[PDB]
Amino acid sequence: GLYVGGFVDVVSCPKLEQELYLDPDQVTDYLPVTEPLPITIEHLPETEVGWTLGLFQVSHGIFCTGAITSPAFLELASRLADTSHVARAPVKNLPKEPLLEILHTWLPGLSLSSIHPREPSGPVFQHVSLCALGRRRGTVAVYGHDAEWVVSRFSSVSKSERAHILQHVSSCRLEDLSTPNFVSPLETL
Amino acid sequence: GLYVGGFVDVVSCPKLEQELYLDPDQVTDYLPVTEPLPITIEHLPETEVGWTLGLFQVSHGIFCTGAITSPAFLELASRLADTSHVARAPVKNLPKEPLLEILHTWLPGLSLSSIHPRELSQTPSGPVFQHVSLCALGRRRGTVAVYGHDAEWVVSRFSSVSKSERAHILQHVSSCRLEDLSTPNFVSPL
Ligand SMILES: O=C(O)c1ccc(NC(=O)c2cccc(CC3CCCCC3)n2)c(Cc2ccccc2)c1
Ligand SMILES: O=C(O)c1ccc(NC(=O)c2cccc(CC3CCCCC3)n2)c(Cc2ccccc2)c1
Ligand SMILES: O=C(O)c1ccc(NC(=O)c2cccc(CC3CCCCC3)n2)c(Cc2ccccc2)c1
Repeated sequence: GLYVGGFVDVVSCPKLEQELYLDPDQVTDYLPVTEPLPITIEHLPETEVGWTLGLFQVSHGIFCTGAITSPAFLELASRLADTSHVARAPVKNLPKEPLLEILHTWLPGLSLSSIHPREPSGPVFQHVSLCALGRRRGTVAVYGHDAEWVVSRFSSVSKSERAHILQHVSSCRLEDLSTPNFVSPLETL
Repeated sequence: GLYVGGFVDVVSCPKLEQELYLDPDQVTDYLPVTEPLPITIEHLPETEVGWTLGLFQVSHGIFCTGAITSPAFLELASRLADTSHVARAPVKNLPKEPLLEILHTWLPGLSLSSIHPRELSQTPSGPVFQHVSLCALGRRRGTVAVYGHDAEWVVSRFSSVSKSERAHILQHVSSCRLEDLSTPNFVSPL
């Protein structure tokens, strides 16, 4: 599996309107989230590729760490990263070993799905999506083979927030995570 | 009104464990096919977006011309060509006719589904071919599909197709009225 990490934008789905982007301080009463959330592609359930490990209140927002564990997703992503002229076209410029950069390129964002502000049961949070159709602010998704390397790609996480996050991630045995229910996005039509 | 044209790869059990790419000489004797076969995406039934209008043996391979007719698909692809940064990212900037370019880029492969060579050396019982798929992945032999509003323009993009073969192919293409064909089964996710 892979690790993913980054700040998230917090998004709710209205009836009528398309997308509502919350201020993260609107949901910080509900952090830390240590219960695993499904990680999906672009809010398509049926595309679970893994599981969050922790979301934490850090400096200006909400930092997520996750594991990407779906073998069908990983195999499909690797095939595309290696062989698809189209997946490869927008990257200047590719190592070989291109998977981590192809993921970062096409799934650059993390969206934390939350119930609307107006609410008071149900969980607050539903899933985290790797997002391509989202905003170019608020979130940058970094994919890597260990969590230390991932958390290293960020400048605004303090020494103690970093230690806190890694300690927590070190306690998660990946093989204890349940199978994600994944089908290709194209199979959902 | 979209035409698609290209050389195909021929595949049996596509995207399944028993998948095998066939040399085009192996199915030579079952061409031409002018009956329409469904055109789907990535061998997914329920993604029919049009109908083939001929599969021909030519000098340099098996040439397929098709019509993309699904109004849901065409309307969705056109909208996305005009509005989706994702759809546009891997295409040259500011193309005229973004639909054509987006298709030509994202669905470059034409894959002709075949029965297994097992059944081919002993006179097949039923249809040798099932469908043609527009493919994102797995083009080998197998040129980049051209999409256009005009069938002559489409075929004439391949200099590997001679003038005579072009006439032969187009003879059956304009021989088809695009609207006596059934509506393909594609439904828009949007
Ligand atoms: O079901 C299939 O056979 C199939 C084949 C190709 C593609 N993608 C493409 O042709 C394609 C081309 C360029 C860029 C991308 C998206 C990313 C590339 C690989 C890392 C994860 C997503 N997909 C997809 C969609 C898809 C698969 C995986 C993640 C998201 C979407 C599905
Ligand atoms: O709403 C959804 O759940 C969804 C999921 C996946 C994809 N595409 C893909 O994963 C994908 C991957 C490789 C190639 C394509 C073909 C698309 C054709 C039209 C412009 C965009 C490229 N789609 C699409 C776009 C789409 C799919 C099929 C026909 C039209 C539009 C929609
Ligand atoms: O509602 C819209 O305005 C809109 C804009 C763009 C796209 N996708 C595309 O333009 C598009 C083009 C090619 C391939 C894909 C699928 C991949 C999804 C995730 C990685 C990158 C591409 N989508 C979609 C379809 C969609 C696809 C996937 C998940 C949800 C919705 C809808």
